[PDB]
Amino acid sequence: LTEEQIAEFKEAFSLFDKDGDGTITTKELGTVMRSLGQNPTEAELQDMINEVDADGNGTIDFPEFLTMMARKMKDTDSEEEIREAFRVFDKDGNGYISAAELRHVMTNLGEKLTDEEVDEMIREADIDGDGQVNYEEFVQMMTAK
Ligand SMILES: [Ca+2]
Ligand SMILES: [Ca+2]
Ligand SMILES: [Ca+2]
Ligand SMILES: [Ca+2]
Repeated sequence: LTEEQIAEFKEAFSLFDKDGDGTITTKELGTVMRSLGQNPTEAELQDMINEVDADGNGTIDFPEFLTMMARKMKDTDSEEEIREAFRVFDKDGNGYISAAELRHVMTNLGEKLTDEEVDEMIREADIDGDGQVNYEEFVQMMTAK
């Protein structure tokens, strides 16, 4: 939204628009992606351009780049908030919330649950059935429908 945000987003855009013509080609995108230690396929590059290319003209302009960037920033903010909450649940940092971690967290907060109840909570959220709650499960359990 801000003139300041748009200047910052114009700054990011320029790194992609290697020749300064106001558009990003699949090539340019590739150059940038390689310079970041990535080797995307030609098909991956086209997909990424296709996903941003609102007008379908084959390249991405700054207006299209602003739309994409403003969404990516809302997504990232959201991922960083859910993630900081997952790190709090996951005491020993192994990437999984256990029944004992969940119980301890509710209890330090105040709300005491039994092992029975905590096990039910883990089972509800444990999509892949590994007895624990990974990040993807934790995000889904905040959503479900
Ligand atoms: Ca260009
Ligand atoms: Ca376009
Ligand atoms: Ca853990
Ligand atoms: Ca699981």
